[PDB]
Amino acid sequence: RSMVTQLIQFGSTLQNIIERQDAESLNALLQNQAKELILTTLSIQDKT
Amino acid sequence: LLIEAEKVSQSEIWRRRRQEWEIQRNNAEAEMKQIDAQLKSLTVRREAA
Repeated sequence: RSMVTQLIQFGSTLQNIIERQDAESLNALLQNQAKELILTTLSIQDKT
Repeated sequence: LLIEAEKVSQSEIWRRRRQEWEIQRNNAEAEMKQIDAQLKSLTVRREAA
């Protein structure tokens, strides 16, 4: 029983880690897409 | 002398008529160059779109 509750502590920690790394990868993806968009708006200002 | 006066007056109104023709020609050419430069502006707006 002591072994099982130790294991369920590991399971909770692993769940938190997985959700956290997915949030971080999503954040980096948003940043790169913002970079491409600001390039396009620069070209449009030049044509203005 | 009155005949000669009428002749020279008719020649002078012909000259003034020709000068008005020339002013109209220059306005037409100026508007034409204006519309060509406005075409350049519009194709720049097309590239932006």
